[PDB]
Amino acid sequence: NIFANKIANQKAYFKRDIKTVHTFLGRVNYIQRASKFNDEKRVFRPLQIELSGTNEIVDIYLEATTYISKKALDEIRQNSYIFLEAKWLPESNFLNNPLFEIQNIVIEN
Amino acid sequence: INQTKEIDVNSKIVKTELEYVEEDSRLRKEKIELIQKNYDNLNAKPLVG
Amino acid sequence: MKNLKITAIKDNLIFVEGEHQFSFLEIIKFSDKVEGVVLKANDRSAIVAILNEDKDLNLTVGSLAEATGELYKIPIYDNYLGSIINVLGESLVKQYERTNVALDKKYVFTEAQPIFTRSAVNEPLVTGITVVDGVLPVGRGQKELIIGDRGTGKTAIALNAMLAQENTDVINIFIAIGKKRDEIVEIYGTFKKHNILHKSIIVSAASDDAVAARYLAPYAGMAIAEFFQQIGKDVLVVMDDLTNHADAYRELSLLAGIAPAREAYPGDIFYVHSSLLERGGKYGPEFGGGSITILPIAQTLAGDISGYIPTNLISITDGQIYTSAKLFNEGTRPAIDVNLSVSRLGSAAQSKFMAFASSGLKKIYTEYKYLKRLSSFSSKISNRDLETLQKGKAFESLIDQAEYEVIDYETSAILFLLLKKGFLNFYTEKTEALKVIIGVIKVFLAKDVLGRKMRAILVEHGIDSIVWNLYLNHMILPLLKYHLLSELQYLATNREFIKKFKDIRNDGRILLAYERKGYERGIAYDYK
Amino acid sequence: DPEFVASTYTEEEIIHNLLFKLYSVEQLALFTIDQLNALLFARGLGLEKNKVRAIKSLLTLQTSYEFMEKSQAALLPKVSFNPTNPLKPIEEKEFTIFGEIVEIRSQVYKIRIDKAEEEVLPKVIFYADVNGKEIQLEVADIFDKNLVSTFVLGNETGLKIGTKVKSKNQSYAIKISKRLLGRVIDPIGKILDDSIATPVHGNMYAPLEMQHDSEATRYVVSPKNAILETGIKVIDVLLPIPKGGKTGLLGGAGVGKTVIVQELINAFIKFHDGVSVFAGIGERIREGHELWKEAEALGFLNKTAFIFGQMNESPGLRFRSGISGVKVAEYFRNNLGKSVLLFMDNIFRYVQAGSEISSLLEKTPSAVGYQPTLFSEMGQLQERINSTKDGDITSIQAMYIPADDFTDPAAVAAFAHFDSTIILSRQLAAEGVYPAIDPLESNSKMLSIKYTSREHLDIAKKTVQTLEKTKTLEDIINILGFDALSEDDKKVVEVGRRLKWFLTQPFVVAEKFSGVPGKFVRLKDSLKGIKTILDGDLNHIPVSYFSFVGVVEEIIEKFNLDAKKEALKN
Ligand SMILES: Nc1ncnc2c1ncn2[C@@H]1O[C@H](COP(=O)(O)OP(=O)(O)OP(=O)(O)O)[C@@H](O)[C@H]1O
Ligand SMILES: Nc1ncnc2c1ncn2[C@@H]1O[C@H](COP(=O)(O)OP(=O)(O)O)[C@@H](O)[C@H]1O
Ligand SMILES: [Mg+2]
Ligand SMILES: [Mg+2]
Repeated sequence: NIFANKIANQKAYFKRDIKTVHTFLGRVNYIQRASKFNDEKRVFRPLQIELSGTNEIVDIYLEATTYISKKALDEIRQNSYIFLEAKWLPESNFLNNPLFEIQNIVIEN
Repeated sequence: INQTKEIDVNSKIVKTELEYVEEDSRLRKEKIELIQKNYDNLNAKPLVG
Repeated sequence: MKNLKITAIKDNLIFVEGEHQFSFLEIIKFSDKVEGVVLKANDRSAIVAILNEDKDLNLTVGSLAEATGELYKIPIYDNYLGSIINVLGESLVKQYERTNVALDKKYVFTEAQPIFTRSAVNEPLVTGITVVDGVLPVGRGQKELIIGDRGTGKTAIALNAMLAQENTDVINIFIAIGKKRDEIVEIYGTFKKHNILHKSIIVSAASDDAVAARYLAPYAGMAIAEFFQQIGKDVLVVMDDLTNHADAYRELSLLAGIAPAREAYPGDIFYVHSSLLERGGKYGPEFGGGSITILPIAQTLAGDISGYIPTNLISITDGQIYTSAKLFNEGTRPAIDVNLSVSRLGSAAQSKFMAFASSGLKKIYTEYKYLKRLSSFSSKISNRDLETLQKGKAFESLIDQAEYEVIDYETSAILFLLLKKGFLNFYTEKTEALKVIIGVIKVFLAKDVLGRKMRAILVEHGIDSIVWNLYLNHMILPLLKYHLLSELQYLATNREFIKKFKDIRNDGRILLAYERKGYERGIAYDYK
Repeated sequence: DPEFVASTYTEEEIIHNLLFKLYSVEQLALFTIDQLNALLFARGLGLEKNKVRAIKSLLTLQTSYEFMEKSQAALLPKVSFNPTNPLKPIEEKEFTIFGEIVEIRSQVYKIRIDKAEEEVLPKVIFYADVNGKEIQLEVADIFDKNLVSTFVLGNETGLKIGTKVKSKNQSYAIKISKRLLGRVIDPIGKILDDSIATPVHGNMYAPLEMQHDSEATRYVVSPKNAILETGIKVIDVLLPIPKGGKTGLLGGAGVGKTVIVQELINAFIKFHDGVSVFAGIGERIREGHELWKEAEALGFLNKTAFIFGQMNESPGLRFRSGISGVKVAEYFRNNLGKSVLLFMDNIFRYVQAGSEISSLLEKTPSAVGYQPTLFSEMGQLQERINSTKDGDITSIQAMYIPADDFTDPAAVAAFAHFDSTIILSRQLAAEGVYPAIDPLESNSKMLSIKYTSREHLDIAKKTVQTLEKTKTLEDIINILGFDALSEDDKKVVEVGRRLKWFLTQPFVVAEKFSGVPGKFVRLKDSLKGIKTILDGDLNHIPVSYFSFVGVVEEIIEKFNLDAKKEALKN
């Protein structure tokens, strides 16, 4: 099985609170390093996702604030396949691409 | 009236900082791709052909 | 059924009358929720101290009570993990759900296990603090006291030690004695944020709780720790703090008619704490095979170590970490005084690699302090003056550490060896340099396919000088050199940096491609 | 629908809502100095002696999101705060326990119960009627079924053997409502501001009952996350006050704590638009009368609820003042959803009253003769101040340290709860420096990166470092002379002197002593002024110009004016 070894590498993170989320499901074509902007307290990660079923390229940004959120964000590499649920953040009004916060995510590498 | 109005600092800081983060990341990714292609072009020729 | 009647309610104690075979600390039930413990009793009556309080239950003279005929035993439930409980087991804040099936019931005054059930303390306990892990080691089964003034960072040090067990399979128990509920909720939030909530319990007795609850909270915590130890688990217990426990015991004894002794404390205040702290240690395979590590906290007044309770507690534990107010005012965090701090276990509590790495650093630190306080004239002895003024300052820069920052044991050892080999001479008080080095080493030893094996070798076996030199020269130094030259501009012209890193292999071509692939800033071979 | 939206508002509500009216800059330019000053005083920003600066201050206050939110809500139909978990009043009972006094002493009386419909509970109140006057006795110890011991809440004159007493088997209760604002009472609810004793209209609540369904409810709290703005340069820059925490005011006698307390009351009521509760414990009669009169004069009396346990009252009555104040604050937060700033003075007297009550009831004294339940009682008082979904309860408590002995058990008990300590110095006051707050000794837990910016932390750290270094160098200056310093040391000393004198500020309440009008300085203005001073920009100005000003520009303007006058004089 090609996907047999991918099961042992699953990493799942979730929140027990339920908000309105944007669901992304696909491969990570390109992911950059992390930037610290709000007084070196947050983490900014630009993501390029090739979705599933349409194979279109979308660009998003991810924000991390806690230690566990940064740990979950650090698991995303190139060619990683993700089922990510992201809460929209109101800072996208000053951004070219939307800024999101990880609510639930499942990561396989 | 003229002397009263002045440039705000909160919204300016937020917007400026966000645009700086986006420009910095775009510039870094361009420089990374050019640097790597330079490394590839430095060690990419057959010895004998 | 009820067999006792309340006769008097004074001094916050209840005077039950009835004919029964009372025993010390026997649970007496006044309702299905409220119960107390017997302190003193005779052939016709007893004096009881309540542990609970109920709004709908109005205890009064003539009320009925049942003497259950059983000693005070704390029950163990599965949902203790990731929860705040009180001394009777009720879950004040919970993350999971209970099953109403008691896994065990532990007597609170369980006598300490005898000498033949013990073992030597030889396995490190990671506290996440470089100075503590390298100069003041803590072994699994040790009793280390954190003693100091108010607002100096004792609770921060204990929480840091309790955060470093995120991936070590060591249970955490935090007993709060007369603490504020705001701070306890904040600690719960920090536990959840730092991924150790599923591994930790918090026993709480607030400052306005019943005096019996505040007195018996540490014993209930120790009973839970003993339950966990009996199935071969390493338990790390923090008591915050034992001065409040001494005050609670004094209040309970004074209100019960016991005569005051030195400093108004009862006459047996030393026994109360010794029989409590002697329940920790390392036990043999036939008697559980686990360990219990205790980190009691004590507060001094303006540096007065010679206080009654602080000197009682120093003469019980295996060393002390003393937090200085002068260093805290000067801005040093964590403000730990190395001169007044001891660890009687010593290198016996360190791994072989850490013992090799941190050998003879306290002497160099004391020499540096002696020179700094007595420089006197500008006349200089030799280059050894610069040697000391360099290595001591490098060590001092290594001392500083952010709050809630966990620095791994092997990362600390590697930093010590780099310092001792002169690979930090270029430092000129640029915190980002050490931050970069620490992050690179941490990621390399945690995620790299070959770095993970290197870390396992460092943890298990004791390597010699030649193998360590090969390890440093052929993997660690190229990675450090590349990741330093790409972030610090002044390192290009730093004469010491070239003098030390000239012959190191350049690895920019591969680390570039690793960065462009989204890899972390320490992977050098691949992800395991 | 103006008629409909105004139909949901009482006339007093409209009067209050006239404050949150937006004024355009075109209109604002047309006001005079007198109208601008009236607007500033109404909005709590303090007097201003310049036109454009006053317009800028008014615009900055108006452009704030909270002010705009209030102004936008003021033109809408009234929305009522729905109280979740309100305070329930006491239940209606009858006098069910009857008895009489059988033993007398100083402050302690024994009661033997004859006709009881139910067994007596701890802490219940027995009422006695002597010469038409009502005396309350709180129960302490129940010796057996029909014999209890009690201590007086008030005055013990008129009690004797055989005085009949009756009880409802309930603890002491007081009448609480919104009408408590503007009135002065004692812990048990006796009127203290007029001889005819006009009653307070409200419901009877028991301050000793917390009304919690379970203990777990006491752990549903929100840890402090916000900083209260006071308008005082030193407090804002160096010692941020938590919102929902506790700040201690420490010092000897005459350092100036009460003036700070009055200033904070005024600033919270006017600028922050809230409700203030004052709880005096062991309050001197002269000081209480003076503070009441100045509260009436300065205009913050109608939004303050005063509780006074006087110095001459029995220790049992003095002990209950803090509990009554806490109960009033809990009512004003839970029932009305208003943030409350509770003031306590003096905590040392609360501890002393507790010790007195413990000693009177024949209990074994603890160390230094204090009560065995010292820390327990301090926790009981301080644990009901917190921050919940309904609002914030901020506490600012003044303490007296005897002989500057910070290791006294009362002080050690108090520091266990303080979230920010402000320590006053008698030497600094004697130098004429006011508010005479010691910046080096005091510290706040809210001066971190979790709550403040990088700029604020950097400015605070640099200020403290400069002040400590100049304090060190002043001794060298005094001994060896100002010439012995190096070139950098002279600049450091001058910057430190100007920094120290810039931290002084005139208060709007302290106009009685020096006659100087007060000022209100925002956090940004103080930060900018300190940043200007730290760079050495104003190093060409004599130090005497930096004393008792509001903002950095006032010194520059005064120096320029003096230089112009000097140039014209010759
Ligand atoms: N490494 C650190 N870096 C920065 N701040 C720190 C560090 N460690 C502790 N602090 C801060 O120091 C203060 C005191 O810490 P802490 O509450 O742990 O001390 P304590 O000795 O337990 O005090 P208390 O007398 O209040 O019980 C807190 O504001 C905390 O955030
Ligand atoms: N900001 C101030 N400006 C001028 N005088 C002050 C100020 N603060 C306090 N004082 C002085 O303090 C005296 C009253 O002391 P008080 O405020 O009762 O101090 P405490 O309550 O700490 O004993 C007054 O005579 C007054 O002159
Ligand atoms: Mg603490
Ligand atoms: Mg005063």
